Amino acid sequence: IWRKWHVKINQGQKRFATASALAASAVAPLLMARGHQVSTVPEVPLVVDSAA
Amino acid sequence: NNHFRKHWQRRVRCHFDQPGKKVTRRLARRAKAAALAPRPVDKLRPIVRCPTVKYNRRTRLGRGFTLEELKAAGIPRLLAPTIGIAVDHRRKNLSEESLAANVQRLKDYKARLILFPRKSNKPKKADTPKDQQTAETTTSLRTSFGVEQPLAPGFTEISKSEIPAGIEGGAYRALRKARSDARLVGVREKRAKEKAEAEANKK
Amino acid sequence: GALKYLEELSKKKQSDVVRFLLRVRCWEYRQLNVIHRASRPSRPDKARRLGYKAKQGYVIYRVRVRRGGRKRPVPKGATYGKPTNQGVNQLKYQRSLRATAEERVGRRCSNLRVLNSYWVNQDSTYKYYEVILVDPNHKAIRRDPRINWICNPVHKHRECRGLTSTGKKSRGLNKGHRFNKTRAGRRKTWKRHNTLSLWRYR
Amino acid sequence: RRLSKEDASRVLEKTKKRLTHFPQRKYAVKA
Amino acid sequence: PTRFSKTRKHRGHVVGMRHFHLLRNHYWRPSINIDKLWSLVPSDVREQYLSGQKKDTAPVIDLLSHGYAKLLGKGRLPEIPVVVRARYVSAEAERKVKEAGGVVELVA
Amino acid sequence: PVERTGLIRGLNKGHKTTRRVLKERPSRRKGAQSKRTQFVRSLIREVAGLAPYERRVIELLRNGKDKRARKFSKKKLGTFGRAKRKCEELQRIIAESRRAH
RNA sequence: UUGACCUCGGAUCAGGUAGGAGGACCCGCUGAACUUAAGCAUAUCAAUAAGCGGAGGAAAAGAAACCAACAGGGAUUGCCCUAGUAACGGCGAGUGAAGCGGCAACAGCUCAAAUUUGAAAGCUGGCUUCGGCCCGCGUUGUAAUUUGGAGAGGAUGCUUU
RNA sequence: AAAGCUCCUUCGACGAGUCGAGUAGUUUGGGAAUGCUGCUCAAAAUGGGAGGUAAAUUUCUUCUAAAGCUAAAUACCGGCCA
RNA sequence: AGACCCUGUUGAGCUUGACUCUAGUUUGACAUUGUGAAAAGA
Repeated sequence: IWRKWHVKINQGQKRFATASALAASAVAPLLMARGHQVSTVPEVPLVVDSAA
Repeated sequence: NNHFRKHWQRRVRCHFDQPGKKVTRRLARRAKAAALAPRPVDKLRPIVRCPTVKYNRRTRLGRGFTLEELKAAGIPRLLAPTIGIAVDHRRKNLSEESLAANVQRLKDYKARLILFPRKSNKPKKADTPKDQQTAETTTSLRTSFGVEQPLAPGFTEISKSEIPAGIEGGAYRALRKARSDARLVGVREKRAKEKAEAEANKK
Repeated sequence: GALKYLEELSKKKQSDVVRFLLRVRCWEYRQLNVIHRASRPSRPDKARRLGYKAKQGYVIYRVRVRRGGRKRPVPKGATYGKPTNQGVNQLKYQRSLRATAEERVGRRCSNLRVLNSYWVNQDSTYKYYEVILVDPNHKAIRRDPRINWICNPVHKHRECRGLTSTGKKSRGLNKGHRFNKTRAGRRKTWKRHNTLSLWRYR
Repeated sequence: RRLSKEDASRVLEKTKKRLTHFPQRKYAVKA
Repeated sequence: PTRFSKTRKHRGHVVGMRHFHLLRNHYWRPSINIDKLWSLVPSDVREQYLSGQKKDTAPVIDLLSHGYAKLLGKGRLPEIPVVVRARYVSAEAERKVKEAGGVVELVA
Repeated sequence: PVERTGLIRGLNKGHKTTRRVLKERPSRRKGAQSKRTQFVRSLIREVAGLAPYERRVIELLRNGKDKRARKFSKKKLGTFGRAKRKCEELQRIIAESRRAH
């Protein structure tokens, strides 16, 4: 049980990876490469009104 | 240097229960807060100075207030632990500054303290009236009465005419002279006593 | 108070009256049994300061234990392992003869609880002790808040676990730098120091 | 073999006086 | 990981004194050189001093508040008077402070 | 109390603080003689008498062998200071006996 | 002769208690060897395995005969760090803490040593009509007051149940 | 009837085969500074312990041993439930 | 994969003024160990 199960990652590297993922999330070709069906989406990144 | 020459596998402690223990501690803290409402969850702690030459620059929270601090703040030693004030009878006030700071701390606590009566129908003189019993309150004495300035302020400004002249001879010279006097103090009273004995013998 | 006079005179253990009473009482207790009930404590000041009271439920048992070191129970008194540079005559028991006395008294009367014990006399062969015991089943004991802590089941056989004063002395439960290894329990401290703690995010 | 509730709630006289005159109070601290 | 190991590739082919009771708190004295002395000042005020917009006010620096005990004299100081609070100081450090126009006085 | 010099080294080193004088703590009162303790101890001494090694040190001090009495007391007791205190106490006992006689 | 104590007994006397199981964890006692040191009586394994006694849901420890040398901290326990450091060690393989600091959790108290002496005011048990009464324990000291943080004796004027 | 605060001339009891010393065994990082036990000796009243190099002298700083209770944070290859 | 030969950081049994220990035995001191006398001395 004392095998290394968990990996310690720098918080800066975690936040950098999150920022890169959010930057890739605004690229409509990368959505197609990811495999989601976003052809009928009006705009990327998709913003819905908070009143709804 | 690896210390694995004993039966180390018999006493390997792993920590998979770290989030579970944190959840258990948080549940215990929530239960304690619910039981002790509306009182704060912790006791009032004094500000004390750390021992040794390494940590004496910094202040921290202590165990409890001293008896002379309680006497100068007007809080009896029996009433003090019942209104959320920690009491330490071992600690003493060897200086005026820590004493004054702790008495000011206790005075602020007593000024901000709301004391409900033991019987609601029959309030007493030292007890808080019902029209003033309502206000926004705090539940964390460690947060509301924390150590606001732990270290000395290391950045101050003085005028150029207010610059100290400095010790005569230089700071390094003063350090070396103090060290020399400390190392050579005993031979000086020895030589002075020998000279005084010689003067008494041949006056 | 006369108990102060008894204390100050019991301090002078080399005086004529104290030596005479110690000799005659040593003879009397040697003629008596190894473990026997004493009707009243022969050292009332010591018994009172160790916790005896004139109340129904306090019993005094006088006991004698053979003094000296211990001998390892091997046949022909010789070991067949590595050489030890010592004999069986120079083995020392890690607990006191007072603690052994408390053991034997508790085993003789296990329905009570050992509170404390004290040295009363000694000779070349034996050491003599008096043990105070409290009955946890007596109503006068159970109603008294100064003693009803011993009625709890956690205090069953304190002398067997070293919770009496001689037990604390032999376990070395003192504050300070001279007792770094044993102030919290020697085996517990050793296990704490030899435990390899491996965190998740190491 | 457990102690009775009344015997467990028996308390000393000076402790009774101190609990009578200085009990655990209900209080709050302003922010 | 196991699949990157070479074993998978190799599959099929196999003095002086003794100081009893040493307390490190006795010998706690971190040292700082004068070339890092201005770094203890916050960036805006230090920029104002090095620009020269405040000609009638001198900075006072407490080394013990920043965690240093001895002021050493590696490097050079600008021509700005600085009062330095220190427990220890070296001779040429205090001398370069005097050339810079400041003063080093002792604290405990 | 002596005011500190405000230096990290030398005589009277340390940060300058306003020292206070304190009421003497009752825990530090141990060792002081009380009237009750003095009376009881003297009466118990008169009741009990002296130890054999105490009488030996009395004999040596009567004979004038002060260093021998100190050596014998140190051998019996284990500590030089305890030997000195026992020797001066037996000086007091001998002086009281002589002033009585 | 009749009694009163003290001590030691008897009783299928009235009322109670202990044994054994379990033993992962805990408190102690006792205690190896393989192994590592070229071998090996120091050492290491290890103050471990086996063996024995004793509790609980935790146990144990615990409110300083402490640490420190500081501008002083302030019961115990556990985590991180101190630190593989101070230190110990044939012919060296190796062994190895503690103060401070941050945190989790925090809680303080009871006796003996005093004459209530203008009143043993204290307590077990039996019978009860449940109001109490007896047999006793106890002055070789049960109540109340005091525990060093003090307290005791006075003076003082307000507060609390 | 108890209880707290304030001031004070005064008083202020505080644990003995115990502390400590030597020796032997064992243990420790404390084979110059550790603890425990056995044996021998055996204390004192501003006294006693400690202040990690033996001793003497003069000081200083800390506590107040040899009686006792007490939850929590801590451990958990046994039992029950999940 | 017997026997025989050779090697081992070899294991084990036995012996001896081999080494270090030890049971047992012997000797000395201390405590258990008290009470008096009659002398010799300091």
